[PDB]
Amino acid sequence: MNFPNSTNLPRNPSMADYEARIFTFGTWIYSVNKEQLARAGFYALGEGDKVKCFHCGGGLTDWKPSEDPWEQHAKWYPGCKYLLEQKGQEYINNIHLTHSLEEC
Ligand SMILES: C[C@@H]1CN(CC(=O)N2CC(C)(C)c3ncc(Cc4ccccc4)cc32)[C@@H](C(=O)N2CCOCC2)C[NH2+]1
Ligand code: NA
Ligand SMILES: [Zn+2]
Repeated sequence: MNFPNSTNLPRNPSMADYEARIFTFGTWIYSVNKEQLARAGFYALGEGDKVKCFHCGGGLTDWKPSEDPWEQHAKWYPGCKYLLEQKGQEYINNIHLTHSLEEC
């Protein structure tokens, strides 16, 4: 509902540290791995498996075990500068092509 942050500055700098993001999950019952989530820049909101990226502020939910944090981050928040710093544009293009092709 809010626009995604495409600047090089994090929307939520309180969640910029991996350890800070890790704390937000607590006991995590969900199919997708919390450390893998925190590495993809995601922190938990405390309602179901709702996560937000610390940098773009981009929010995701209803994590199937087939869904990957970095892939979902790229699918839904392609303009995220954190995503770009960590993964690079070669990775990001693959994800886009793969999912844009996945539709068939
Ligand atoms: C891990 C994947 C994510 N999918 C996309 C998803 O989660 N998106 C896409 C988008 C950007 C339109 C969206 N906007 C709002 C919410 C809620 C929200 C609000 C603040 C914080 C976190 C979550 C979620 C969401 C899931 C997906 O395909 N979904 C179909 C649509 O409804 C959500 C599930 C499947 N799992
Ligand atoms: Na929790
Ligand atoms: Zn992001």
